[PDB]
Formats: sequence, structure tokens, C-alpha cells
Amino acid sequence: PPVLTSKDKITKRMIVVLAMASLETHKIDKYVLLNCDDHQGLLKKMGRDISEARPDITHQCLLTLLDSPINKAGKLQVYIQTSRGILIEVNPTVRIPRTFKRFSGLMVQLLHKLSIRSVNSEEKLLKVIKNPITDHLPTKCRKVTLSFDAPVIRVQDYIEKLDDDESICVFVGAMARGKDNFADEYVDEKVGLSNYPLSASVACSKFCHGAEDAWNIL
Amino acid sequence: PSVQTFGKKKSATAVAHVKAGKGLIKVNGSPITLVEPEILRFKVYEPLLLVGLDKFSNIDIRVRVTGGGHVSQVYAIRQAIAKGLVAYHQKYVDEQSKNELKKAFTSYDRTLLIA
Amino acid sequence: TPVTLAKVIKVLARTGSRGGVTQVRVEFLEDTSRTIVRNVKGPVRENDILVLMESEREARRL
Amino acid sequence: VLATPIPEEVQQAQTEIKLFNKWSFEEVEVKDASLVDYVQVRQPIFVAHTAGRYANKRFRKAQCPIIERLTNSLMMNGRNNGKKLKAVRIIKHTLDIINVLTDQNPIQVVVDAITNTGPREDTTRVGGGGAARRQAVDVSPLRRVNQAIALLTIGAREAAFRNIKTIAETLAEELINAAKGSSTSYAIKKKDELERVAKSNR
RNA sequence: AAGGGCACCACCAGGAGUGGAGCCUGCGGCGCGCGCUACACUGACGGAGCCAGCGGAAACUCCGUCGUGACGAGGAAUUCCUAGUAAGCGCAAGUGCGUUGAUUACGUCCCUGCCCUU
Repeated sequence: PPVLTSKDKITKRMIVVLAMASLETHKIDKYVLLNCDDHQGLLKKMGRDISEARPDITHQCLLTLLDSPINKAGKLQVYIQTSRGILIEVNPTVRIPRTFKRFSGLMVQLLHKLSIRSVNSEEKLLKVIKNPITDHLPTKCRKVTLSFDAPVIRVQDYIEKLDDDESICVFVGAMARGKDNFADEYVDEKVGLSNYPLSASVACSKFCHGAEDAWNIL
Repeated sequence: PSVQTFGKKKSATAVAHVKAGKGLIKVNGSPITLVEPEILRFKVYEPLLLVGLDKFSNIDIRVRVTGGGHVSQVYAIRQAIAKGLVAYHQKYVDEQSKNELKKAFTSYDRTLLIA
Repeated sequence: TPVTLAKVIKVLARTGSRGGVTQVRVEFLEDTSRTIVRNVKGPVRENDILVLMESEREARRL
Repeated sequence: VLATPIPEEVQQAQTEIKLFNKWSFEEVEVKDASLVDYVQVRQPIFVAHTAGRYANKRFRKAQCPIIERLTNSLMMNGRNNGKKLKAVRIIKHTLDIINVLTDQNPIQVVVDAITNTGPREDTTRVGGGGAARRQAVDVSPLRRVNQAIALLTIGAREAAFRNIKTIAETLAEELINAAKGSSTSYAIKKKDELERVAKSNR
């Protein structure tokens, strides 16, 4: 089961980009991720970043995606895209840390070193890469933005319409609120998935489920 | 009854004697099939093939070179063989033969006559 | 696709535009009757092929 | 005969037609109006190693044989700068590989790839009002040619990187796939996407 | 406010990078700049071919052998740039020289600046 990366420009696959992700280190003399639990005090004092500190959402989404069959089947890769404009590629075989405390440690280290390397292997597990995301994407790739205010779709149907050699890239806002335009400049359209507002993770399961159904994944 | 010219490129030069004879073509004391950047080779056949290889029946072309890179010599001696040949026809054969060779070369390239 | 080729008549001498893009009056080359104002991206002088798909578009300062 | 031999395959092919390395220029037509006058296949040449100067005036570069234009674009990423002799070799080989894989004039094959590669409507970065929106411009025939050559060489070069192939090969691959159109070619895929994008900005 | 202009410390279209590693070296302080060496097959090794200029050079070419077996090609930022030039290459001299040799620009006032005149 060949591991999918940006280097491969041909394979048909599903890509999720967790746009607008809240990852930021915090000094204190030790480092941690800026996050609404520890730093709601500080954030308010400064009078900003009100919910600009939700790295947990990213964490949730990641577990949700990598834990998914479509990932296990090797038909999915993920990318991150930080509020501050940092882009990350996520090796699909990475067993991301289960808890947020351990997640934080590792994201703090990834951000400072720009990559996370397997202790025995020379392929990275996470890698900071250069914008724009559209260089690293497959050549024939449909690009959409998930949005509550966009026309609702059935993902299974939305997917069966894709050319047999055409990938699908979905941008999810990994955040608590905000305009869904974090990607207007790249996408072909925006779609809704439910008549109910969803959380990023749920949008993500919903979409994986759908691809899993349509691409025959159990 | 000789005439001579010379051709130039970047930092090389080539001198070409023309005098009438049995019809051979020489570079540094070597026949011309052995000039060895090997892919630019036909590039020096070009003053032969743009004219027709009957003109080279009665004449003889001694050529020797100095200096420059290993492209410079080839450009040099194609220029020098062209100017030498038109020189020979100009001085010992009719003016109009000189005109046909001149316009015939000039339509193909311009480097052959002006360095 | 009903692709239609055109020929430039007049690149404009005084304009107003964003840099890079220039407006061109085109003669239509199937008939001589139609003339359009269009927008080109690359550097363009007179008398050449233009590939057209959308056939009117009547564009303006961009 | 003259005092210093000069071979048969030389004497012949040469003075008769003025073939390529040894391919005929006559009978290759620019299967696309517009783009003629810009794809230069009408003044024939033995090697793609012209020592001319196409930089002084704005469009002189069109009078440059498209073959040699292709071969110049080959010579890049810093390590390959100035290495035309290499390029000329690569080009020669490619042509052969192309002809083995379809008879044809591989130079016709080259022309076509350049012919059916250029975009029709490229997108400019209009103002937008902050969250910028691209606007559907048409593109010039010189750019069409320019960009094509660009695409196919960046294709071959970067196309077949860590693998078991030679640029000559991967250039034949990229030129053959594009000289027909069958979504197997990184330049065709790219053109069709630049264009799909344009119909979106209309 | 108006009309002209000029400019990659502007824009329109690219190249080469710098900002990543260790080390060398200068500067600060008690982080910053110039560099050197690096992470193969468009290669390496062996023959062989064999060409400069300033004061039988290397890259390179051909024929063979080998056969994919800290740093894994550099974050946010950001510099300079229009032909024998850029880059590559080596050479003499205490900065010069030649060899190989390009892609892109030669456009505009949309933007940021400045200049002119009103």
C-alpha cells in the first residue's frame, strides 16, 4: 500500500486541507502551543486572538482523518494551513499522538524544526513546505470549500462525477467561527454537507464516509 | 597564384590560404573529416553544401587555427573558408560568380561574412 | 468549439489599464464587418492570429 | 571526389535536400493558424546550434528555429546552464526516439506538441477588493510558443526525476503525449486546467 | 485637486539566490553578514580525445566498467538583476583572465514612491 505524497501528481485521491489552523508556540522559559485553556487569561489581556487559539480543533480533525478507512486504504492525504500562513504536509502513516498534551509537544517541535523524522526511516512524518498548496497538489484535482452557506451536496454523488483520473481537494476551516473564504483564491466552488452547521471534525468524517462509500472502502 | 583570408571569433583566429590545385581541404594539416567537436561537424560542411561541391574541384584550402574554446574554432573556420572562397572567385574568375556566391551565402547566414 | 480567429488592427496608443493586460481592437477575419474590443495578456503588435472562444465580451478597464 | 574524401552520407543528404541531423523540413506544416510565423520550421538547418543573437530586438527570437529554441530551454537549472552541446545531443536522440515510436517527422511531432499546448485564455490577477478575483485575458501567440516550450521542457526535466530514464526519453514521452493529446502529458493537463479556470472567470 | 513624466529600493512577466546543516570568517552582544563543504546514472570511476586568455587548464567529448543498493535540497521573510550578460568552469597575479553559455525584460503608469508643470 504505497504512501501518498505531494511528489506523486497522478494518483486519484482525496485531499483534506485543514485551513486556518490555530498553531502558535508560546514562550513563558519553555515552549507550548497557544491554546484557549492555558492562555484565555493572557489572550484577553492583549484583547485579541479571541478563539484564534483552538489548536484542539486541528488535533481533533487529524485523529478523525487518519483514523479513517480512506486513510487506512491509502487514498487520502492531509495538509495543514495555519492562521499565520504555515503549510504542513502530513505523512499518511503517521500515528499522531492521541492526547492534546502530547500533540502540543510534537507540534511545537515540528514548528521549530520544520520537520518530524522517523527514528529509523528518512522519510518525514510531518513537513513544513512552501506555499502555495497548489504547487504540491495533483495535476488534475477538483478543489472545493466546505461552507454552511453553500449549496448542500450528497458527497457520494459529488464524487462519482469525478474523472477517473481526477482527484478531490477539500478545504475545511479548522476553527470555531469565521468567513469561509480562507481559500476563495484556489477553489472551483463551495459546498455545504448538511442543513445543520457542522464542526470541522464532523465535516471531515462526513466527507471521508462519503468517499469511502463511493470508492468502495470498508 | 594565391590569396589568403582569416576568420575570427571570441578569442580564436583562423588563417586560410587558397591556391589552385587538385581539390583537397585541410585543417591544421588534417583532412576535414576529423574536426572533432563531432556534433558541430556539419556546421563546417556548410560552406561546401550551401554552394555545391563542384566549386571545390580545382582549388585548395590550407587552414590553420589558434586559440579560443572548442566552438570558437569551428565558427572561425567556417567564416574563413567562406571569405577565402569568395576571394578566390573574385580575383581569378568572373565578377558574376562572385555575386552568386555572395548572395548565395548571405541568404543562408550573415555570420559567414561579418565577424 | 466554434473557435474564431481574428487579426489585430489597432493596439491602443493611450489607455487605462492594470499592467500586463492591454486592450486591442480586432477585426474578425471571417467577415470584415465585426470589430471587437478585447484584452490580451502577452506582448502584441499588429497583424496576427487571435484565438477566440467567447465572442462578444465587450470588456472594459481592468 | 576531392583530395580529402568526404563521405557518401555526407555528399548526398547534404547538397540534395538540406535535411536535419538527417530529417526533412519540407512537408512539416504548422497545424494551427495564428501560431505560424512564430513556430520557425521554414528555414532549414543541420544542427540545433545556431550561433545567432536573438536578444537585441523584441521579436527576433521568433526567427529562431523552434528546434534550437527547444534545445536552449533544455539547458537549465544552474548545473546545466550553458551546456548546449549536451542539449544538442539530447535533442538529436529525442527526435530519433520519437521517430521510432511513430515514424512521422519527430520535428512535426515537436511542432504539434508546441501547437496543441499553448493556452487560449490565461487569467490575470484583477484587483478584487482584497480577496482577489482572477479575470478571464487572452494570450499572445509569442507567449503561446514561449510558454509551451517552457512547459514541455520543465515537464521532461522535472517530469522524469528520480527514475530509470534519460531526458532524451522523458522528452520524447512529453513531446509524443502532447503531440496527440491524451491526458498523459503534464503540459496538456496543465493547459486544460489553466483554461478550465478561465471559463470560470467569465 | 489636474496634466505630464521617471523608477524592478514600483508594477507588469522570469532567473539566480539569501533566510535551513556543520565549519571558516567579520559584526553585535556578553542575534546578523560574506563564505567553504555537503545531502549521484544530465553520474562516478578507467582508457582515450584534446582546446584558452590575462600573466597540451578544468568543465567538456568519445569508448568502456559500475547498475540504484548535523545535513535526505531548506519557515515566515527577503536581495540582485536585461548579452558573450547570468550561471557554470578553471587559470595567472597579490584583483584580473579567458572557456561553455542561457531563460526573461526592453513594457506601462494599475499600486508605492519621486520629479515637472498647472
